[PDB]
Amino acid sequence: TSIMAVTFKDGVILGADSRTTTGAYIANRVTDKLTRVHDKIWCCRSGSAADTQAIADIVQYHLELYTSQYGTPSTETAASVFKELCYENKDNLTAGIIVAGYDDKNKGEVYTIPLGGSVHKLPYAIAGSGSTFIYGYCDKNFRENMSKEETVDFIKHSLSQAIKWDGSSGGVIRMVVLTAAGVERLIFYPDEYEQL
Amino acid sequence: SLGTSIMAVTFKDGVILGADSRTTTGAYIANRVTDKLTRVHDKIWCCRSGSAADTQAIADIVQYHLELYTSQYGTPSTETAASVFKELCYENKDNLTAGIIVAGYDDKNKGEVYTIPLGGSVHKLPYAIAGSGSTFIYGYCDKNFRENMSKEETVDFIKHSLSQAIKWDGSSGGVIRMVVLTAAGVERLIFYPDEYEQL
Amino acid sequence: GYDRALSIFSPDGHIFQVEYALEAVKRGTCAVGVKGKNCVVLGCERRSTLKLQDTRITPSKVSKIDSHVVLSFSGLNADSRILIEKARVEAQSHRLTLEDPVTVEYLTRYVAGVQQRYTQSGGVR
Amino acid sequence: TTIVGVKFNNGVVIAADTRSTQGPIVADKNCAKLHRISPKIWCAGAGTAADTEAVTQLIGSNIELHSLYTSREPRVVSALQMLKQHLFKYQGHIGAYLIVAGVDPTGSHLFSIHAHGSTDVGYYLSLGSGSLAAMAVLESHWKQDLTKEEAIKLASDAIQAGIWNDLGSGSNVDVCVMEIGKDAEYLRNYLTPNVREEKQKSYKFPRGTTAVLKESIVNICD
Amino acid sequence: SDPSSINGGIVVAMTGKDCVAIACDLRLGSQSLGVSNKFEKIFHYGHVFLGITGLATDVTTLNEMFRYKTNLYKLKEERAIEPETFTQLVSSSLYERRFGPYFVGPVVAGINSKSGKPFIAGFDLIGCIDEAKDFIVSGTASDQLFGMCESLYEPNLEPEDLFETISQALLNAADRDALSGWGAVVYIIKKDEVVKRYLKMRQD
Amino acid sequence: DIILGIRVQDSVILASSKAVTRGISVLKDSDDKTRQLSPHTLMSFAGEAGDTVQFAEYIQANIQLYSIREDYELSPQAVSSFVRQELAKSIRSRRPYQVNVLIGGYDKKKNKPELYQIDYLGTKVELPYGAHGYSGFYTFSLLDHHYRPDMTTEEGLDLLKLCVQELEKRMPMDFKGVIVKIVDKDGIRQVDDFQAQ
Amino acid sequence: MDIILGIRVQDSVILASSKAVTRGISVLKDSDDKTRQLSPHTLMSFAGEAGDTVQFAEYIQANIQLYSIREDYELSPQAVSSFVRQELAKSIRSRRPYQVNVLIGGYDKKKNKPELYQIDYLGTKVELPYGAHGYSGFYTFSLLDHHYRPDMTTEEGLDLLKLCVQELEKRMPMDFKGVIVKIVDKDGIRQVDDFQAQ
Amino acid sequence: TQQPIVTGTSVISMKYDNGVIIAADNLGSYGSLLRFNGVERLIPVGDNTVVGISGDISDMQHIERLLKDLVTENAYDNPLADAEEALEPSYIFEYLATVMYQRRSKMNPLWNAIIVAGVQSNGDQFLRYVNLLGVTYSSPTLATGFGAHMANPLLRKVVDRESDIPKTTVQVAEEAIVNAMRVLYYRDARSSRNFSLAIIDKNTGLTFKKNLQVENMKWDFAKDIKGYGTQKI
Amino acid sequence: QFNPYGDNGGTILGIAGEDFAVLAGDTRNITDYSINSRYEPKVFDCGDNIVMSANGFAADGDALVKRFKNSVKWYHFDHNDKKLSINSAARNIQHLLYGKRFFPYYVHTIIAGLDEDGKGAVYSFDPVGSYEREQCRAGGAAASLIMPFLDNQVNFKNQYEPGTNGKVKKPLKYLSVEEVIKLVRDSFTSATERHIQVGDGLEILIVTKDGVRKEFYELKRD
Amino acid sequence: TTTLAFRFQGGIIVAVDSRATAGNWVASQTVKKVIEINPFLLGTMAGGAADCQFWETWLGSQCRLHELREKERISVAAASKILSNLVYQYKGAGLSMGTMICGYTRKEGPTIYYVDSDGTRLKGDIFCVGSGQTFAYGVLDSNYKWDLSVEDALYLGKRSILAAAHRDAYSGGSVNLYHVTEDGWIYHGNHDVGELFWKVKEEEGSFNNVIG
Repeated sequence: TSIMAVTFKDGVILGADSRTTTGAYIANRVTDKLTRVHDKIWCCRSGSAADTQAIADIVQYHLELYTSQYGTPSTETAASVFKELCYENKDNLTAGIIVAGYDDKNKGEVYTIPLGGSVHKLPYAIAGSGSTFIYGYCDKNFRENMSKEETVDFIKHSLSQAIKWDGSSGGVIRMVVLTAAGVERLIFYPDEYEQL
Repeated sequence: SLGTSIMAVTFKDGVILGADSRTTTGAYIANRVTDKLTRVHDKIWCCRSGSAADTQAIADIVQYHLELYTSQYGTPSTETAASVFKELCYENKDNLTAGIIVAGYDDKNKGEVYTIPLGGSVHKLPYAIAGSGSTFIYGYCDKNFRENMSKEETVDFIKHSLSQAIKWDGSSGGVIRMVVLTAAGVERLIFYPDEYEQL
Repeated sequence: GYDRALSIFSPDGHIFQVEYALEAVKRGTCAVGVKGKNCVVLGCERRSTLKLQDTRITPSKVSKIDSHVVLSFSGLNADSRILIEKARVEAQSHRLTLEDPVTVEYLTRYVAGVQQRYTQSGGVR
Repeated sequence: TTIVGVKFNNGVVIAADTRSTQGPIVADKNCAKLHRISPKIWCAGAGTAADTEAVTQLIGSNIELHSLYTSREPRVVSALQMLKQHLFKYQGHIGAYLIVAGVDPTGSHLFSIHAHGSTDVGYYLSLGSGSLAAMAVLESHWKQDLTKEEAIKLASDAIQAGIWNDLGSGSNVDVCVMEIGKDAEYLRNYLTPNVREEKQKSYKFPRGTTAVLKESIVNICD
Repeated sequence: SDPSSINGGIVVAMTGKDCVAIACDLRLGSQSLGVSNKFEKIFHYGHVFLGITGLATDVTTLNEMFRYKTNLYKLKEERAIEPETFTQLVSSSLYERRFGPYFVGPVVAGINSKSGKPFIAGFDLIGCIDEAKDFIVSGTASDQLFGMCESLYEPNLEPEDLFETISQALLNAADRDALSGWGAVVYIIKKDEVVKRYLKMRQD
Repeated sequence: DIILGIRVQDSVILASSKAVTRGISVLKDSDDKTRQLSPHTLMSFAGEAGDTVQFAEYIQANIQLYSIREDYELSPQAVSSFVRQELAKSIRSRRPYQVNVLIGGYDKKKNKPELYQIDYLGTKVELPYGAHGYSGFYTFSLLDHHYRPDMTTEEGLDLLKLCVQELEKRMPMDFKGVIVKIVDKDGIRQVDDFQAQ
Repeated sequence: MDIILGIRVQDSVILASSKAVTRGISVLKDSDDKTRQLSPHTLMSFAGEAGDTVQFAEYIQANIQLYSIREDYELSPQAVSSFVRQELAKSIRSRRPYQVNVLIGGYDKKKNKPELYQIDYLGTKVELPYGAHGYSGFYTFSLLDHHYRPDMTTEEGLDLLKLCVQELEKRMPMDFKGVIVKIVDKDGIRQVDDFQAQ
Repeated sequence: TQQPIVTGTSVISMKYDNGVIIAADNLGSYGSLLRFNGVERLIPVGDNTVVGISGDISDMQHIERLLKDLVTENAYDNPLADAEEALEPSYIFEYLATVMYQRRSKMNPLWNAIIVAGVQSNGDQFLRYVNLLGVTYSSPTLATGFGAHMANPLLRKVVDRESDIPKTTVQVAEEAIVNAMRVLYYRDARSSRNFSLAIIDKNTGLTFKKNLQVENMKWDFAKDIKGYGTQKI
Repeated sequence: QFNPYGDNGGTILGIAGEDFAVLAGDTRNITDYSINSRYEPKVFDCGDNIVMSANGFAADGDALVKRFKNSVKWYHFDHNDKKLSINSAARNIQHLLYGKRFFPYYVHTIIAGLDEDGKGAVYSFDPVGSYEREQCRAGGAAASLIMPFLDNQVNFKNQYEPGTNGKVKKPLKYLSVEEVIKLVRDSFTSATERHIQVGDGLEILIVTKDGVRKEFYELKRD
Repeated sequence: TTTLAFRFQGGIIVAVDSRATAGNWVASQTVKKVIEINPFLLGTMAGGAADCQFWETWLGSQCRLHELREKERISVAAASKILSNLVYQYKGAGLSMGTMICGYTRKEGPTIYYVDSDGTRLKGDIFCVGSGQTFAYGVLDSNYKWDLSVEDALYLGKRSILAAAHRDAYSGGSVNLYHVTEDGWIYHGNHDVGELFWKVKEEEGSFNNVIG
């Protein structure tokens, strides 16, 4: 898979591909790897779908309750619960989650949680088999406080390359934009992104 | 072994080879000033990756072949040179770890680039990238490579693509070497850290 | 779960439950044993009431612990069965780890030890 | 072991410790890791001592024979090629990691060779157990256009790092200076900082202490 | 089992004034089991002495070999081989089997007849030479012998002192090695004569 | 080690090797590999070192307990049912008892001798004759031939001895001979004279 | 392994050699002779790997018989062992090593002395008064060390073996079906056919 | 039983006349991938101790969270938490060493090599090492992983024995460290040019420096190096 | 996989005088071919006139020492400040070690002090708690190089009266604290020479009826 | 190691060696391989020194509690069985031991029980345990006799550990010798094998082939 989360001036955007393989067989070619754990806190997930889904399923539960007694959780508190699960269960998990969320105070935040269970807070985060090919491109191209339409293109072009090289990545390019306005879902089909 | 960050890009006047400078054994950097650009003939060079012992022993044996060839059939095509590399890499797949890029200049063909990955296969190309650090610049290179570039532009393209590979790949580092190959002879360039990092 | 202290000291220094346990013995069928020169005998009263008993099966008052030891008793029948079972097991176990049957005292010390344990433990009479 | 090579303005200099281990046990407290290949082509070697000595000496011979055949002073690139093509031919089963250096009609030269057959070219080099300790000194101290005297220091200080900090190395320092003008000067035991302190007691025995069962004169002459 | 630990045994060699000494135990084992108290491990080719520890069959084979080589040497050259030269022969011969080496730990001892100076040398199974001036050890009790030789040795001993030293050095080492003992023999080597003495030790 | 058993007209005969070998040394040439579970029920056994006796003794003790509690003797059938039942638990146990047994008994109610073979997996089967391990391989061929269900005890002891000669002749281990025991309506006694018959 | 014993007395050399040959589960033969006569005054007992065992012994014998005839002479029981050891030395770094152990019992007619040599499969030769191969020495050597005397009469030798064989029969698990005993002296080689209940 | 994922290379330190120095590149490597560049691996605790941490970063982050809890817990019902009853190196080190050895003893180690550095209340220099195995040792110089093989050799040329500590000045000591960092940067493929350095002085107090860089490198000579033996151009 | 044990190699030695006892150990602590410290005490005074060293894997040794000292503290607290008999101390360590019989403390341990008659005592232990009273015993990396010497120079083994024929063993004459310390230093200086894990320093703790006292001597640092 | 224990009219004799090895390197030659379980019971050491030393010491503790409780000496059978049932409890856990539990009581006379870590428990008249056992069993078997005098029997024992020490590389330093009686065991000293060796060869004539 190829997944990323980029912060911009109005908030943050998550993006993913849609291909999940088992071996060289594409099990699902329209997978939704953009997984929401709270109104405006979402995540990109990589590794065993079983494990990532079970973690997301749990985190969602944890924030749902949190919200019932302490109100809206921070984008940090979300990532904390994720690490707490991943780190304290490192021995039986193969999950590489990226968390992203819009806050009203800090605006968009991005937290990446690699295999360790370690947490790193970044401006943008790329992960998944395909990300290795785009380290180069994304570093040269990312800029703080981009606009939305610029940020959408950044993702689209980046995941466009990821998909092009990684066999384990592909399908459509999904996006989920997180800002005050609300949550807006996006999709870009091959014919469109394939020739940029 | 050279692990490596190497590339060869054809442009308008010919072709430029480029490489990092670091060879590691484990995490220790055995040599941080390695010349990964190897000359098999006046204007036919290669960049080496995978087992030094192997890549050297090979470059050395190809050179010898190209030298004897030169002595009796005149000068060899970049193609003929690539062929000799592959014949060795393929016919010995079982005992080699060498990924070599072959770059040269014919007056008729100008710049040519042949990549020879592990199998021993051959692929002629506009540009090629290889080594440990090449996985990170597939995205960048492809997006910025343009055919028939100026020499100035091609050097920038390599200097940028490599700077990135060095940045992310621990197995690659040092200075950035390049060899230029045109009708005007052979030029040798080098860019130090203080320069390429700042991009 | 249930550990209330059923056997405890009353102001004058007596443990009422144990005494009331002896009272049950007082109402038991007279048991008796006398020792001979090279033998020991055990006699046991049995209520004269019902000519309607099946004497082949009705539990008999004298019980063997091992092939060489018996146990007679007085008091609550149902409690006796529980002491016998525990005794016969300790007998078979003592052979298994000492390769030799129990001395009558050892067996006794053991049984009396169990009795003592119900005076000093929680939840039990 | 700990070996190094350092280029200087009019030649090249190499050095080595003198400890020879086998497991944790020191077998020889003073052996030379410095090996002549030709009069001006010395070679420092680390790894399996039989392999460094053998491969050094074997090439040395072939170089001498060759030098006679050609009527020319042997070259350091000649010894380099013959060594790598041998070591490589062996895929590593010859445990010789060498620092070859010398002077020849084309100038002074300094190379490193690995067991597998690969070669490196440099101004300062080091190999072996101590390599890293030595190279730390070299990185911190080498500068371009060193005097012969300066390089003798730098070289020797790099070996010391090895002697002290490395357990695979110790005892004394050997050095060989190949200057372009002159003969190669081989300074054996150029340093001996590790000298055993006088013992606390003679352990010489009173004669007769040992119980003998039988004595005889052995015959040598025929 | 490591073939260098199967049979067991040791050899030691030292230098004193105008003389050299070389000793060895007499054991030949088949691991646990003692097999022979009469397996001497010290041979001579003229005035040059060779001690060999390690795999019994290889020890016998090497002696047979160096006898053979040194005989053809004496016939061709018309003179007995010297220690300096022999040590080379040893090395070359061993390295010639670099990849299927004899599992041995040989030791050379003698006085050069012309130079008259005393000489010793040792080597791993592949002929890597160690020409220490003081002493040389080898065998299943190498560890222990280093311990003794390093404390007991002193330069320029007179033969009957060198004797006492190399004897005490061998003895106490052989006695901390399960696979050595069962007797020991000591050669005191000099310009003119050689004296072989047998030692009395424990037998267990 | 050799465990054999044969059921005749009015008894059951058990033969069990006397050697105990640990390492390359035969520590003992006298071991009696049996236990009397009850007055008319005897059990031979063979298998892994400690387990062998630890199991034998555990059963014995348990049967002796049942005997006293009920003041009755369990039928040889019930005893073997119980024994299997234990070995059956062992197999999925943390560490299994690796013991093979033979249970020879005289059913005082039904007046017939009975012989039961049970391997460590809890595989019980009732036979005219049996053995464990390789003992079956050399003997069975002969027992198949001569065995008669109407045999006398003397006839049994002869066919047994013959089986012992075969083992002695063709089996590469010296087991130092067997101890023979007979279970019949009068209890169990030992044939202390099988060295010559 | 099988029992290979050897004992050198004053006038001769006695060699014991078990009679059992086993293949897996059944003892195939209770009357084997693990010995080959190499020369009138030289006998060789052998034990080890199946097949190799005889191939070797017959192969050695052939070369001695061939030598004997070529020089119309009998090799010294020492010479023969030195040759036999050399052949086992070769076998060791060989493609497939013979895994055979031997004892050479001979009577050197020149020195008028009986000699016993034990050489393992590795070519490890040692000349002894009493020898044994495999585990055989583990039981017996305690006894031989105690009772052995270089001046023993042949009958004292045979008595000492009898005591050795008994201990082997008592404490050793494998039932080796008794031993075949032979004497090598100045008159030749002959088999004590009465070693049953002597 | 585990295996490290995102990891931090070498941590180095030495002591001098008044206090101690400690340094560590700001890199979180993921195998060959020099993945995370802004990683602070020096963790100050109180105004008198800094904890240097190499090895696994997730296990490092766990120790950070652990160390802040010692502060907040030592602060509870302790009116003298900013004075005589302040956490001290001795203490901080014993707590970690404990945890570390209990973890290895549970076969679930915290995958690090740690170096505790600071100053006692009575001015004494504290400097001790602990690692995933619960091994602990002290010395005038201490370094982890690579830095053990390259930094110490150089730093021990400065403070070879106990008697050189009073003779080494903060300026001589700091120079030595900064030199070693460049060496690891020349020769440790998992190193970063950026690093953090820290000084705990009994007189000047705690001085923490971030965003440093390796300067004065020598790469000019690379241009003369050509080929691997016989090549001239 | 995670390998829980390590090896910091060091070398210790305990010698029991008639009315004294010494427990010595090198100072150098290590990991593979690298030095962790040139000074890391390994011999510790544990109270009640007892000294201890737990050489092998440092983390385990320190953890073992820590427990024993705490064990001593609590013997007082539980038995009215009673002194710990060297012999009782030994038994108590066997239990500490045996307690971890299935995850052994990977250390060869030695204690020294005075027995209940003012006689000098040294006890030696396994990694799992097997112990013996000893006259003199060395432990660790260089122990092979020390015990054969000590048999010879303390129990005068293999030594006989000159000219006796070897018929009378040298008299067992008995040594003093100053004569012993000479032997210890000689052993260690000798070992320093032939073992790469022995060097830096020597710290000797000496126990007499007057208490515990200690001496330090440098050792070669290569 | 070589350890032995036999039974005779005089009672029981126990004899062992002193050597302890770690690879080929001899660690100690002063090891008590006879364990003084209590004044009347001895055990032998083979397998794991700790395993034996630790558990047989704990056996004395258990025997002590038996006597303190039952007001009567423990039977050799009961003491042995106690160690054996403990050991079995740890089967396949790593334990290593081959021991002879020796006692002389009224009820059962002189008694020896062999007990190993496998759980095995055997009563016997003659046992040998350790690498050198086959050497010891040779001397004993041929020379054993129930009618041996305490004086001959001790010698026989000491002689067997000698035969073994000689051949076995892993046996011998000195022979610790004991004689077990109803009133208790009596320690018959330590006998250095180096010295004993020669003495015995000169007196008995034996070890004919050894020079000296």
